Amino acid sequence: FAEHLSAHITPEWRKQYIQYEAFKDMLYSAQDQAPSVEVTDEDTVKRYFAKFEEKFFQTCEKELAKINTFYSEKLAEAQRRFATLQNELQSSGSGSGDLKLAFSEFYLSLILLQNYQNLNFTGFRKILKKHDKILETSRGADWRVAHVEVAPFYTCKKINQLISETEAVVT
Repeated sequence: FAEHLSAHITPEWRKQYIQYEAFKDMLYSAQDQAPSVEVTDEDTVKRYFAKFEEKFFQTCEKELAKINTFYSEKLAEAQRRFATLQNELQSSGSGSGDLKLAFSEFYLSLILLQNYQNLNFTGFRKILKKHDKILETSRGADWRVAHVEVAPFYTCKKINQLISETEAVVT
């Protein structure tokens, strides 16, 4: 998925996606640098993983907030763009094709935003699955359900509504 994500990210938006590869690095580091109980003790091992989990879920929260923020900003930009294009159509009519092209480009922008939603959800799902495999826990799955699956970027259906509305113009 690291390769897929890189391949399908929208370039101008790169920093706004879940930092999937960085999370993989974090998890591989956690595994590599883990103390052994035989060389240390149970206290030391449990402290190590508790500290790692704190850092991991803080990073998940920061990434989730980033994604919600960017999605919200891009949705607001899309709502304003639709209003502009609709106002042009009602004032001056279809014209000779420039407005059809503008609506086509706007529709593309909506589909890119919908793909941003899906790709970031899949990235969170896959990184929390990898976390749970490596640490032999279900804490990541629970976090997905309790935090990602209720997150505004994921639940929002306003883009869906704009897509439907845009289709009923370009009809």
